[PDB]
Amino acid sequence: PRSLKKGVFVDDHLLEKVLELNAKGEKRLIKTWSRRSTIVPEMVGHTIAVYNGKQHVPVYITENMVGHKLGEFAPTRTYRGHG
Amino acid sequence: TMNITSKQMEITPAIRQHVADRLAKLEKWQTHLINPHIILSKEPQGFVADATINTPNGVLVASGKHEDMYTAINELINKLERQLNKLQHKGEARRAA
Amino acid sequence: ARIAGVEIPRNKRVDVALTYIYGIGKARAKEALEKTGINPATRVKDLTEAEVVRLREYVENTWKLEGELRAEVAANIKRLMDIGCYRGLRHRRGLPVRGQRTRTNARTRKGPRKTV
Amino acid sequence: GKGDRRTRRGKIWRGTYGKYRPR
Amino acid sequence: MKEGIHPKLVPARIICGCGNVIETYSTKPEIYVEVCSKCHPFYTGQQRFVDTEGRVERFQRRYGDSYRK
Amino acid sequence: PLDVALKRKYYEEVRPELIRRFGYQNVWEVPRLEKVVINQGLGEAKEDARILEKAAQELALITGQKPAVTRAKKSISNFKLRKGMPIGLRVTLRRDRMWIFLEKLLNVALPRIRDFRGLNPNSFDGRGNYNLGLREQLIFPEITYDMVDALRGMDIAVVTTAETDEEARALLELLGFPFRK
RNA sequence: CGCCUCCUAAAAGGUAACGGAGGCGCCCAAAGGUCCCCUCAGGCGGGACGGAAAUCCGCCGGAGAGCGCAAGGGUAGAAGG
RNA sequence: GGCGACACACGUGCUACAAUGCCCACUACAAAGCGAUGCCACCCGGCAACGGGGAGCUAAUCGCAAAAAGGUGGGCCCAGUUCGGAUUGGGGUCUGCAACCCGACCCCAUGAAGCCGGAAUCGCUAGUAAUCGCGGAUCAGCCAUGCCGCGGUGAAUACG
Ligand SMILES: [Mg+2]
Ligand SMILES: [Mg+2]
Ligand SMILES: [Mg+2]
Ligand SMILES: [Mg+2]
Ligand SMILES: [Mg+2]
Ligand SMILES: [Mg+2]
Ligand SMILES: [Mg+2]
Ligand SMILES: [Mg+2]
Ligand SMILES: [Mg+2]
Ligand SMILES: [Mg+2]
Ligand SMILES: [Mg+2]
Ligand SMILES: [Mg+2]
Ligand SMILES: [Mg+2]
Ligand SMILES: [Mg+2]
Ligand SMILES: [Mg+2]
Ligand SMILES: [Mg+2]
Ligand SMILES: [Mg+2]
Ligand SMILES: [Mg+2]
Ligand SMILES: [Mg+2]
Ligand SMILES: [Mg+2]
Ligand SMILES: [Mg+2]
Ligand SMILES: [Mg+2]
Ligand SMILES: [Mg+2]
Ligand SMILES: [Mg+2]
Ligand SMILES: [Mg+2]
Ligand SMILES: [Mg+2]
Ligand SMILES: [Mg+2]
Ligand SMILES: [Mg+2]
Ligand SMILES: [Mg+2]
Ligand SMILES: [Mg+2]
Ligand SMILES: [Mg+2]
Ligand SMILES: [Mg+2]
Ligand SMILES: [Mg+2]
Ligand SMILES: [Mg+2]
Ligand SMILES: [Mg+2]
Ligand SMILES: [Mg+2]
Ligand SMILES: [Mg+2]
Ligand SMILES: [Mg+2]
Ligand SMILES: [Zn+2]
Repeated sequence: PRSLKKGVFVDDHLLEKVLELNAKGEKRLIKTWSRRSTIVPEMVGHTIAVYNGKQHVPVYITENMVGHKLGEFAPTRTYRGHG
Repeated sequence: TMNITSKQMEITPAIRQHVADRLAKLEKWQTHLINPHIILSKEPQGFVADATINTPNGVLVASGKHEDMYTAINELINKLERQLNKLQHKGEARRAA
Repeated sequence: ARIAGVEIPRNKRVDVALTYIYGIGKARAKEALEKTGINPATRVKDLTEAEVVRLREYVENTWKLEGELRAEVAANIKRLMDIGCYRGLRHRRGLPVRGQRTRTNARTRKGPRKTV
Repeated sequence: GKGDRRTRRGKIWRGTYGKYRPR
Repeated sequence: MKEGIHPKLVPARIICGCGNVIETYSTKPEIYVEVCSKCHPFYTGQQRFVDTEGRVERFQRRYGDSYRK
Repeated sequence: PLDVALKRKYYEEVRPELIRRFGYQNVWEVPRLEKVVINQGLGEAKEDARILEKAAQELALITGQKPAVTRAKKSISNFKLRKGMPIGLRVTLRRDRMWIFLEKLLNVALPRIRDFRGLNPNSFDGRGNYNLGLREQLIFPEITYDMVDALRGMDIAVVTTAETDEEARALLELLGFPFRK
């Protein structure tokens, strides 16, 4: 995965929205186009709306879903099986 | 198994299955119809049903053309039948001398 | 139930024999036999009950094993499946996990062929 | 073994180096 | 007991790998076992064998704090 | 009678601790072990190699006592069972032998169980007896790998003079039966 | 179409109809004699494989089980094992 | 975001099922090409990917570089294995603004199918086939087991 030497990557433009929410006293739904962003320990408890290419999918974040990316919880593909 | 390619056209599972039904006419001769391929297409003047099939005694390669697709599929089958039958009985033609 | 829980094949070289424990490859095998100071060439059937208890004692304490390892791997997938992440989902369908193609192949995850 | 990365033979084929094939 | 159908019970020493020795009775005088109540993890208070982790995951990742506020 | 360590442990350590813990007014009211009844429900020997003389042997080594055979009360279809067929063994350990068995079960056997995480707290009767099932007989010090043809488990009943589950727990726990929760 | 069991059959016996329902034409060398011993089905709880039901442990359980076969009578203070 | 979907079907290939083989170690013999935010000797950290140093070279000078099969020695002993390397868990490295979908690589662990393949069917007549490795275009990286080349070792058989 991303190299330990370099950062733990978050788009800066979401981190701000996250930080702004901590201070003012949380919390509202946060639309984003950042499937690439890591979920970060300060994101826990939010419910972030992740774009999949069609919808912004609501994802409530938990302490167990921390190091993962955002897009891991907003499926890109519709599949109900064959025939 | 059974393979149909519909070229620059949209066709239904209904139509697909109908092709399987027609092609079945070949099962008459009781020889292995190996990996048969039906190709359906639409020229300006009408449809085309192409097919290439390998059997233990050779290959069936033929083509039907008609204003009507269903009719083209049939005309294909005729040619396939004729060839298949030539394969199956040509060997008998020289048991004397 | 020799070491640890499993009875490692006699007749064979102890370095190969130790591989017959879940969670111990070529590598971990090379490592136990140095740390307990015994010849990897010796057949298991030729081990001092001493050399054995050493081997046993080290390995059982150094590395997570047999059932206890499988439990973690299950627990690992357990959670991945329940947080509902994509790698979790692929498990949830028995499908491939590592971004492989599924238009053809993919048989080891799927099972042998399932006719339409 | 050309498909077993964990051997010499494996790494020559993959075009790489490592523990099992050093440089 | 009925004669001739029952294996004899004699004083017997069960020797464990911890180096424990048990004075008991068996149909075999000397036995060597790989484990016992004296050295088994579940028995030995709560000897957390190999995995004294405290999970460790996942809040407990911590590499690092270097993303900014 | 034999001096066997666990037997003595009962009279020395467990006896009194129990009288403390529940306050009995009578020497006979305090919980005793009555019998340990070991059963191999088997029937993997229904027809096949109905030589389970092999198992009767194994049990006879473990308990120091030769089991007697059990046979089916009624004929049963789906298990392939004609009435009168040898499907099980049962050896009834009492007194000294019961103690000797329990000693090794507690000291050596249960330790040797794969992924052993403690006996089951809930396997109690409600009239104060305990039952527990083994998956293999390699658990006992007497049975080596070398000598076994095929893995077979067993049922162990441990029968107490206790009237209640709560009392019987104390007895077995104090004797050293490891309970998980 | 002979034989057995129940009902009809009107509380002794008997009692008809092309009245209502079922069985027999065998079997068992033990499934016979005798001595000794043993007691069921079923319910709840507990117990590796093991399940509604295999075998084991506990409690309750007079007989509802068993008794070669139909039915009836009998029957564990045994006719049952 | 998709082109990477996955009840299925077909074509092309890779790697195998092993002892004329597999692993470890030591040791040989090519050719064609490529190379200035480019190839990178040599030293250092790290099991390693790689990281840090840092010399040379507009290159018949300097580098990619080790060719591999081969040779010597040592293990495996016919076992789904010291065959095979799929799948999965975990830990890392690098490119890149960014590796969830969806990169490659490394290491621990996992260690599938597969015991030579029905009907059918392909290639090749000599430095060919078979087997073995190396380069290049594209290109940040790379899903290349593809393609275009290059040598190494080196057969069988043709009545007709
Ligand atoms: Mg044409
Ligand atoms: Mg292993
Ligand atoms: Mg891929
Ligand atoms: Mg895919
Ligand atoms: Mg290459
Ligand atoms: Mg209970
Ligand atoms: Mg009791
Ligand atoms: Mg044993
Ligand atoms: Mg008569
Ligand atoms: Mg009457
Ligand atoms: Mg009457
Ligand atoms: Mg009357
Ligand atoms: Mg009257
Ligand atoms: Mg009269
Ligand atoms: Mg008799
Ligand atoms: Mg009688
Ligand atoms: Mg008699
Ligand atoms: Mg009962
Ligand atoms: Mg029950
Ligand atoms: Mg069960
Ligand atoms: Mg039961
Ligand atoms: Mg009755
Ligand atoms: Mg009858
Ligand atoms: Mg895309
Ligand atoms: Mg494409
Ligand atoms: Mg196929
Ligand atoms: Mg390929
Ligand atoms: Mg290049
Ligand atoms: Mg295997
Ligand atoms: Mg197989
Ligand atoms: Mg192997
Ligand atoms: Mg291998
Ligand atoms: Mg073989
Ligand atoms: Mg072949
Ligand atoms: Mg081959
Ligand atoms: Mg093949
Ligand atoms: Mg090869
Ligand atoms: Mg490239
Ligand atoms: Zn011990």
